[PDB]
Amino acid sequence: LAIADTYKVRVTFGQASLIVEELIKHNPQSYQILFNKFRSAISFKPTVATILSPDLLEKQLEDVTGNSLDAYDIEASHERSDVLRDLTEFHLGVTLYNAMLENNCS
Amino acid sequence: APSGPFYRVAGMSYLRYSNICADLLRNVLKEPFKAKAQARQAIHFRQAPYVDGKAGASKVYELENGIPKTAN
Amino acid sequence: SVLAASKMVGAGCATIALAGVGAGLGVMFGSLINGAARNPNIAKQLVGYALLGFALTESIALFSLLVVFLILFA
Amino acid sequence: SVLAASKMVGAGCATIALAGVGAGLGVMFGSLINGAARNPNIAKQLVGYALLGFALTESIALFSLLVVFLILFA
Amino acid sequence: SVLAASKMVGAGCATIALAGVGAGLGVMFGSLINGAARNPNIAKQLVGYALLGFALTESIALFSLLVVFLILFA
Amino acid sequence: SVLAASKMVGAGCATIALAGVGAGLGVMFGSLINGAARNPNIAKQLVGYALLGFALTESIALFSLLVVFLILFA
Amino acid sequence: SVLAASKMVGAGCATIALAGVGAGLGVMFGSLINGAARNPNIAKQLVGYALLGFALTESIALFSLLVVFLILFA
Amino acid sequence: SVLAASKMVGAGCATIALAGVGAGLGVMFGSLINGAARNPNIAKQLVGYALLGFALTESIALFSLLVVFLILFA
Amino acid sequence: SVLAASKMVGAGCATIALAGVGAGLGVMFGSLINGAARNPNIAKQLVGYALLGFALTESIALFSLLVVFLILFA
Amino acid sequence: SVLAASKMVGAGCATIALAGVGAGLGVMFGSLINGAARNPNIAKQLVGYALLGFALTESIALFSLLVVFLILFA
Amino acid sequence: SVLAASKMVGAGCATIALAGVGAGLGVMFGSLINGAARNPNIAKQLVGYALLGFALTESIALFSLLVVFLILFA
Amino acid sequence: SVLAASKMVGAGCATIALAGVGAGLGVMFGSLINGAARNPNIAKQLVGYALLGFALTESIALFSLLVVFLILFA
Repeated sequence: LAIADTYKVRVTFGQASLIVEELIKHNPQSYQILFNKFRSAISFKPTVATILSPDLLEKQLEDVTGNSLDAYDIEASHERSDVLRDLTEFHLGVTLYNAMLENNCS
Repeated sequence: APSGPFYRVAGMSYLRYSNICADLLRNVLKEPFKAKAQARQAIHFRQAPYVDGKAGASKVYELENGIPKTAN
Repeated sequence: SVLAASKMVGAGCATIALAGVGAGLGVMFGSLINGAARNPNIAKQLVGYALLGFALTESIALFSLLVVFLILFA
Repeated sequence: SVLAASKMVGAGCATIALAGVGAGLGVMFGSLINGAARNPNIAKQLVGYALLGFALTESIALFSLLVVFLILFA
Repeated sequence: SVLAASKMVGAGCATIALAGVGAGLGVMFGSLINGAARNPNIAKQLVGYALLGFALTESIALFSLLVVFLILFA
Repeated sequence: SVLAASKMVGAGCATIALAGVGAGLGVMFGSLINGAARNPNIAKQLVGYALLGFALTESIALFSLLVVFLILFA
Repeated sequence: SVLAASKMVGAGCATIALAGVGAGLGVMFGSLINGAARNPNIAKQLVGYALLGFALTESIALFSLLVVFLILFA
Repeated sequence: SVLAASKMVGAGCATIALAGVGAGLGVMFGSLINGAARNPNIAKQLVGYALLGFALTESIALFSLLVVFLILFA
Repeated sequence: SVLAASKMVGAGCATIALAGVGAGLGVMFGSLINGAARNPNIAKQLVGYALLGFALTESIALFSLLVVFLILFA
Repeated sequence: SVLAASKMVGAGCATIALAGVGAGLGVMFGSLINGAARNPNIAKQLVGYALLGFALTESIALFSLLVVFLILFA
Repeated sequence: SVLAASKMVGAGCATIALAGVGAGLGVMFGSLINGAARNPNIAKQLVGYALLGFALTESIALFSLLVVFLILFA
Repeated sequence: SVLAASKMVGAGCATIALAGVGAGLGVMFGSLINGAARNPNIAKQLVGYALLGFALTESIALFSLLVVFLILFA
């Protein structure tokens, strides 16, 4: 897949959401985002930012002597695997929106 | 088929649902502020599937009033 | 005439077991309407759980009405 | 005397099984409202679930009242 | 008047079935105050199902008051 | 006069119907508190829905106080 | 003096109606603590609906005590 | 024979245990419907847990009817 | 000595109203534990709501013990 | 033998203890289904709690059938 | 000796109210398990609320048990 | 033997207290399976609150058989 002409007018969150959704057409266990983080006007350190898929792999890495996610009391309408699905897609849409804003001014 | 909330059982993602609720909230501001929030409403990019390493079709996005509310 | 009179008052005091079997069946049929609000795409499979669970909740009510007909008519 | 007196007592204790059917109907019809406030698009489809349970819980509001005539008139 | 003495003690004892229909519409009306506060979109629609729930949970009340207004006067 | 002696037992066992209606109230008045802790923008509109519930649930508390006053002097 | 004996067993069965308001008052005071822990900024407002809920559940607790004193001393 | 008249008024109150057994029985198949709507994948393993708890909650319902027979037929 | 007999039977039924306050006190004292587990920094106010509710739920428990003494020793 | 007839009329009403035991047992098995529906991996551990509580809630049923075998056979 | 026959049946039905205390005290000890499963960092504080509540509802388990010893020995 | 005959109908009335204390045990041992599924790191410390509550709600059950040791054998 090739996304281009992103930075033509401006980069929005709704634009980064549709780029996120097509990464959810494929159904991986993880995502890797490679972008240049704008530390200063000189240094642009390339960042690896990663997002795990919710009940496929995100819940499995949290099973450290039980689970690290059970401290949180889920106030969703449905159960925890559906709130983690909405939360990973919201994590993917902001990590991608920040990626193409950090990289646009880098 | 699916299990989840009312957007998830209709074939709509969370990002498509929660941008729609951000789409409709931008419209009901004051025009001093609605024209400011109009700037972040526009979606302009193009995606292209790349099947062979060389080619594919392409799909341009030009929506200025927000995310596609229609079924994609 | 005590054996014909006590078998009436023992029969009405036997069929009070149709209170809790109605309280339980009203929870389970209300939990069916709640279970469709969670997941409507599975909805007519849980009606297979309710009516199976209704017939097994009625395993009480015909066991208690057994007592009602046995002392009216042992 | 006591036979025709105990049929007025055993008929009173017989129909207090309706307390569970009126409480079972309360937690069910209220669960219709809790189920239709959450998933409101199938709100017409949920009263097709509630009245099915209402007729199948009423059975016990009939089956106790079939005992209340088998106490009075039997 | 042992026949006349018993037709009030069974008449009063039957009215405890109206207790459970009192905790029925109490949890049923409490499910609209929860239901309409969850979404006051259908706050007008949900009163239609509580008042549908009201009259059909009273269906138990005039059936319990069927025999109360029967064994007192028949 | 065992009639006027059974008049006291039948009316006393009648008003156990006031137990269940008062239990339904606190669930209805608890979700009045709970419904307005979760939507305080309609916090006084739900008090209308609660007293709409309170106007109909004491119908049981005046359907049951009639039968108490139908035993005592009637 | 079987009548003066009769009012004691009637009035003790009359004040089993304080059981349901005693369980109704605990749920109503329970959803206050569940309502004040969820939204503590309106916590001292929710007592303004809870005390309206206390006085309207003990409205029935006096209606049972209307009958308790109507049997014992009248 | 008051020896047999106490056998039928005793075995009547012996089966009010089936009120509460049917009350937990609806509550158990109420959470089977609800719990299968949370996790539809494990929903048939929950059927293995529903009938697990059904047999063990009925085990005391088959402890009750033997005592109904240890009154009448013993 | 049959008046002095029913004063100790009518005092027995009179204190089953304490079953309801024992159910209501445990709900509220359970509602503070779930309430103070949400946000325990308002907990010293919620025990001010608990022992306001323990005060008023035990008040009808002492309305019933007042009636227990009025059948026993009055 | 009023005493031998009293070994039936007491032992029948002694076995209303299995009502609340069954109504509790359907809750704790009902929470096994929801407890397995939340966490489907440790469902084989939670049945080591739902059978642990069964043997500890039959502790009271082995105290009630301790009593019905101290009336009928002692 | 009908007065001593009146005290065994009176204090026996007087101690039915331990059932509602036993049902309430298990809700509060159920919220202790559930409330300490949310945040265990106040779990040894929360057992200070459970054992405070255990004392104040077993207050009522001795309030009724006072009457059982007030009947049988006075 | 009319004194000792009432000692068995009163012992059956005392045994109904073991119903509701089994309901409080099924509620509490229900809350263990809900709680230990929520946070299974505390899966055995929540047994430490369950058996602490099971031993302090069988404080009520051992009080109930204390009366059954007091009216049967005294």
